[PDB]
Amino acid sequence: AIRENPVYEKKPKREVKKKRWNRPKMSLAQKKDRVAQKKASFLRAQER
RNA sequence: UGGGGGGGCCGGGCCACCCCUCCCACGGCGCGACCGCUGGGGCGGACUGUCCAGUGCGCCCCGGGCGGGUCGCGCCGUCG
Repeated sequence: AIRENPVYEKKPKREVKKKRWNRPKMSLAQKKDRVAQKKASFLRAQER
């Protein structure tokens, strides 16, 4: 069978629904607000 | 006092006067359109924080602000 028909048949391209499965890279503003929030929470916990 | 010294002879254009009016260049002022950046709302969602709060992202809405580049227009100035 191989020697009588070697040509390849590509699988048809599927339409894409565009779902993201990973996690996007966090931004500078987000991480700076995160560190500010952590600092404030630590100060509040020290206050109590 | 024949010699010597002068005025000249007829048309055209231009700049000077006084006014109108083009196109172009340069500067200023103002108006308008096309572009960049920035504060609010809505929708969807992703995330963060040892109180329920907060932060980006994609779409739309934006009233807009700022600024310079292109084009159009009006006005002012040039022994242009």
